[PDB]
Amino acid sequence: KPNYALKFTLAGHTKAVSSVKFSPNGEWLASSSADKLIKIWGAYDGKFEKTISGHKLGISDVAWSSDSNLLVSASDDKTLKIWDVSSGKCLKTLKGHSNYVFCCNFNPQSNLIVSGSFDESVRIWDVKTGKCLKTLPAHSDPVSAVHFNRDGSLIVSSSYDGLCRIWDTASGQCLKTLIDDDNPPVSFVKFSPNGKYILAATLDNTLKLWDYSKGKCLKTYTGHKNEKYCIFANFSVTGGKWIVSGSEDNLVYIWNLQTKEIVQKLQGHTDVVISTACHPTENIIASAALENDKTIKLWKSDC
Amino acid sequence: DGTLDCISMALTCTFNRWGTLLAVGCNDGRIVIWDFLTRGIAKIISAHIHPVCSLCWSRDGHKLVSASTDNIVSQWDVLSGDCDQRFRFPSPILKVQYHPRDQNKVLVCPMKSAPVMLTLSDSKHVVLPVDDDSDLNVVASFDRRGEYIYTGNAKGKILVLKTDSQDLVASFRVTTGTSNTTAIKSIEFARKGSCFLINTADRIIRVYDGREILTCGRDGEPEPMQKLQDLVNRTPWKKCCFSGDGEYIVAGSARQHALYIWEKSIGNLVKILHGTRGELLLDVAWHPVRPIIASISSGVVSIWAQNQVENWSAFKELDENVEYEERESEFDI
Amino acid sequence: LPMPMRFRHLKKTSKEAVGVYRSPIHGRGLFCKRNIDAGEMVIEYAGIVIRSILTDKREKYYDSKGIGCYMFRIDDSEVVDATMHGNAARFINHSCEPNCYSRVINIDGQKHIVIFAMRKIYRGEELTYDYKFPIEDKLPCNCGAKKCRKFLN
Ligand SMILES: Nc1ncnc2c1ncn2[C@@H]1O[C@H](CSCC[C@H](N)C(=O)O)[C@@H](O)[C@H]1O
Ligand SMILES: Nc1ncnc2c1ncn2[C@@H]1O[C@H](CSCC[C@H](N)C(=O)O)[C@@H](O)[C@H]1O
Ligand SMILES: [Zn+2]
Ligand SMILES: [Zn+2]
Repeated sequence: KPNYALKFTLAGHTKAVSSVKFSPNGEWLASSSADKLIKIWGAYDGKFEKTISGHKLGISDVAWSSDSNLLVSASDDKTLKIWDVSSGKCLKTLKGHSNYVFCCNFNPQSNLIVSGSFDESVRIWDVKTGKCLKTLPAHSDPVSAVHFNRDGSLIVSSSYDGLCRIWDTASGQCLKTLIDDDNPPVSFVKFSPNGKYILAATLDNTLKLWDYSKGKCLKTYTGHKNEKYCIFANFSVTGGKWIVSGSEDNLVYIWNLQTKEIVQKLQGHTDVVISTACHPTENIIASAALENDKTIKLWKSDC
Repeated sequence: DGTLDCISMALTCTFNRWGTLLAVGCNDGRIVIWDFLTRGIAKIISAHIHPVCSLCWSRDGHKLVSASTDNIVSQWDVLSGDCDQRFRFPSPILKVQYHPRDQNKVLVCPMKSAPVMLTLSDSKHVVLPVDDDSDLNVVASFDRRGEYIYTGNAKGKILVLKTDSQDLVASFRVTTGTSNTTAIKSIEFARKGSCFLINTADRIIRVYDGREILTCGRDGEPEPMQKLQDLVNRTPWKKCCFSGDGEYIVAGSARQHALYIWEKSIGNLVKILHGTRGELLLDVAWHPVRPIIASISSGVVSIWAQNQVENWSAFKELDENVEYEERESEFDI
Repeated sequence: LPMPMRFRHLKKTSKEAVGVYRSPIHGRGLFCKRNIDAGEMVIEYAGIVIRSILTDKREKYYDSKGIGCYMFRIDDSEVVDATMHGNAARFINHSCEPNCYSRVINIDGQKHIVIFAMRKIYRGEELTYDYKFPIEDKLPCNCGAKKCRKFLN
C-alpha cells in the first residue's frame, strides 16, 4: 500500500483549476484553469516555470505532447490552442467547435488531436496544420472526456449523456457503445496503458474499469465522492498498481487496482480535489483542488 | 471516392511498410510523401529534374529508392531527403525494387538490358542471367521474403533464380493457350503467404503459388492458381496488385479507367470501381493493411476505402424480421 | 416481379439506398440516397415479430424501463416490435403528404411490413409515410406540408 506524503504545494491560478497533467518526461506539470491561464511548474520541486496565456475564455482541459514539446489547450472560448512548451508560442489556434471545448488529447504519435466540446460533437484535428479533419455527432450531451488508445487506432469518448463510445479513427466508425443498465453521467474516460481496458468515472461516486475485447465492466471502485464535476482518474503504475482519483470530499482517493480496495486517502486539500495527475516515472501525484482551495499538492510515496 | 488536391503531376506512388505514408512521384521530378492519418503531405524531396517512374520504400521505411526518366536512380532518407546514393545506366530503368529482407540490396529492371542487382554498401552489381539472350524486355521481382528472383521475358519465359547465386532454381514458359508466348507485362507477389500474379500481354492475369513452381522444377508445366480477365470487354491491365492480406486482386483498366476486383481462392470478381471517363489511368496500389486503394490517373490521385456496416448503424440492429420465440411460462406469473 | 424476388432485392439494396441524417422535420430521420421510383420497395420495418396479445406486456415493460415503444401493427394478430431489435426504418418521419406508404406482404408465410414509394422519390429527399395514428385527445406535426392536419391525431 502506498504512503504518499505531501512534498510540494502549488498555487497561483486566480480561478478554479480544471486540469493538471504531468509531462511525459516527468519534467513539468501543466495546470489549466478557468482564468484563461495555463501554468507550467517544475515537476519535482514545485518550481513555477511560467504562465502561458492567450486563450479568450476559461480553460477546461490541457494535454501534453508525447515528446514533451507541445501542449494542446481546450478552452471555453470554443477554441483549442497548440503551444510549444519551450517557447510558450501559440503555434496554432483551432477554431471550429461551435460551443465550449471541454477535453483534448493527442494521438500516441502526437501528430493528431481529438477534441470534445459542449456542441456534443467530437472533432478530429491535424497538428502540423491545425486543421479539423473529422467531426462527429458523437453524443446527445456535451462531451466530457476523449482519449486515444495505445496506438491511435481507437478513440474513446464520454459525455454527460452517460454513453461511452469507442470510435474508429481512420473512418470515424462508432465501434462500440458501453452501457451499464442505466444512464450514469460519465464525466471521464480513458484507455488502459495496455489498451486492453477502459477507466470511466460516472457522476455517482463510481469508477468502472471495462474490458474492451469483452465490452463489459471488469472492476468497480467506490468510496470517493463525485457527482457533479469532471474528476480525473489515473493509473498509478510507477509503484504498485493503483487507481488514483479525486473526490468531492476534499480527499485524494487511491484504490488498489486489482482488489479495488482503497489503499490510501491523501488529505490536505480544502476544496474538491478537481484534477489529478500521476507521474510517468516517479511515485509522484499532483492533486489540484477547486477555487475554495486553488492549490496543487505534490505527493510522493515510497512504493 | 476521395482525392487529394495538395499533390500535382502524380505519376507513381508506393505505400510504406505499414500503410501510413505514400511517396508519389511528380512530373517535375519531386517526391511528395503524403500522410494518410493527418491527410497531408509529410515531405517534399527534390529528387530529379526528370519525372520519377519507380519508387520503393525500405523495410525500416527510412530509405526510398527512386528512378528518374534520366536513367538516374537515387536512394533518399525519408527523414532528411538527401540523395544517399546515385547511379546511372544505359537502357533507361523500367523499375527498381529494394530487397525485402536486405535494404542494402536492390534489383533494377532496365529497359533494354537485363535486370541487375546492386548493393548500397558497395557500389557493385550482379547481372542476372537471361534465358533466350534476346528478350530485351524482362521484368523481375523478389519474392515475399527476397529469397528468389522471378524474371519474365517478352516471350512468356519465366525464370526463378536464387537471389544469392542467381542460379536457375525453376523455369517455365507461359502460354497463350494454343501454342504462343505473350509479353510478360509484370510480376507481382503477395506480402503475405506465397501466392503471386503475372500480368501478361494477353490481358489475362495468371495467379500461381511459388511453391508449385519450385516443385515444378526447371522447364515444367505449372498451372496457375487462377486465370483472371475481363471476358466482357477484353481490357488490358496497366497495373495490378494483390490485397494486403492476399485474398483480393485488383486490375486497372486504363482503356476505360476502371478497377476490377476479384478474389484469390474462388477468383470471382468482387466488384468494379469506375473513375472519370476522361482520366487516363496510370498507377494502382493497395493499402497493405487497409481496404484502401490508391489510384493515379492524369496526374491526380484518388482513394478508395471500404467501410463496415457501422458508423451509423450502431438498440440491437437487425436486418430481417424476427419471430418472437414464446416460452412455456411466457404467460405465467 | 415476384414479391419474394422483389423482397430479396429490397433487402440487398436497402443498406445503400437510404440513409439517416439530421432532419428539419425532427431530430434524425430517413433520407433518400438514390432516386427511388414509385411503388418500389423502399424499406422493411424489420424487427421482432410478435403476437398482439403480448404487445401490452412488452409496452408496460418498456413503460417500466422508460424506453420508447417501436411497434407497428402487422394485423389484428401480429406486430413488428422494433423497440429493442430493429433496423433503420425506425427513423422514418411522417408527413401529411407522404411519398411513401406502408403495405404488408406475405413471403413464404411470414408477413413483412414494407414501406414502398407513393411516387418517384429522388436523392436527398426525406422519407415519410402516413402513420395513420388514431385521433387522441394531441401531437403537433411539423411535416411542412400545406395539407398538414396540424396533428397526427
Ligand atoms: N413531424 C413531426 N412533428 C413533430 N414532432 C415530430 C415529428 N416527427 C418526429 N417528431 C418527434 O421526433 C421523435 C422521433 S423518435 C427520434 C428521436 C430523435 N429525433 C432522434 O433522432 O434521436 C418523436 O418522438 C416525435 O416526438
Ligand atoms: N408527424 C409527427 N408528429 C409527431 N411525431 C412524429 C410525427 N411523425 C413521426 N413522429 C415520431 O416518430 C416516432 C415513431 S416511428 C420513429 C421515426 C422517427 N422518424 C425517428 O427518427 O425515430 C414517434 O416517436 C414520433 O415521435
Ligand atoms: Zn405530416
Ligand atoms: Zn402533415
